[PDB]
Amino acid sequence: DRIDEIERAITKSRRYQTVAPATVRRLARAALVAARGDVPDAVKRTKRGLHEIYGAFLPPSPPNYAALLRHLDSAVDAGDDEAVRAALLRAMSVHISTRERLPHLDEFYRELFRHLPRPNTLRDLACGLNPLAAPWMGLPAETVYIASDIDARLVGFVDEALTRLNVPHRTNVADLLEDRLDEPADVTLLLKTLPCLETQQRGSGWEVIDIVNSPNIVVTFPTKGMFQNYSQSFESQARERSCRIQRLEIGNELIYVIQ
Ligand SMILES: C[S@@+](CC[C@H](N)C(=O)[O-])C[C@H]1O[C@@H](n2cnc3c(N)ncnc32)[C@H](O)[C@@H]1O
Repeated sequence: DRIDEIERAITKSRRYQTVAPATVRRLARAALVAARGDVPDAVKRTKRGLHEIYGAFLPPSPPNYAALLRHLDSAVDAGDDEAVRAALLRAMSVHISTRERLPHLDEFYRELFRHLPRPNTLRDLACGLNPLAAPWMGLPAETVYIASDIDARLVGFVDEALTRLNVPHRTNVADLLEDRLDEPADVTLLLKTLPCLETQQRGSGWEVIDIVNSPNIVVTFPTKGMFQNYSQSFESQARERSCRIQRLEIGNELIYVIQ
């Protein structure tokens, strides 16, 4: 009853109107217990929690996805590869995380796929605007891109972008802490995701790595003593499980390829 109330307020006329209901409800429940039953404060907690796991990386108000697509259409409808790339870089820049990787985008994916097999299916979890890269990924023509995140509009825009790029795909609104990860997929990307999962649920990071049905997994961490912190814990945790891993560092991103 009080959860629906919190949800209604979270239909945030601002930053959170389209966040996955599964996510709002999970955060709202814990917020209510933490708030001693007080809805207003529970609403505050939920919002602050949403900002930490999602809002912090996006604009104060919904991105102008219509303009971004417009520009993409112009490039594609003109058959100009340069314009398409430009329109994709501009779009990705709206999301803080993808923005951080753009300065080393080509190097990042060129190197990454040298340590991965040719994928039949690529899964991108907590994807953000990363799927807009890919023309940079040199994927086999038939590869199906499966992308998911916690906001319907963001994911919807990713779907439209992939459609314009003629990339076989399937997009969903999924919360890594609840939704299933049993679908088969050759490679799964978990770029700059673990730190956020840890903040929401201790130990969930490696739990996801453990259950995700993929023999190849990429886990990255942002480095901008951040490198120190992330590399030390992940590696000790990997060595504890005897996970075969290969480490790389491109741009401000620590990279681990898990087989
Ligand atoms: C630091 S970003 C990285 C985004 C993208 N993978 C990239 O590297 O360019 C974090 C993303 O994780 C996502 N996220 C946070 N919590 C999530 C959850 N519980 N389930 C799925 N995605 C989540 C957010 O929506 C946010 O886009």
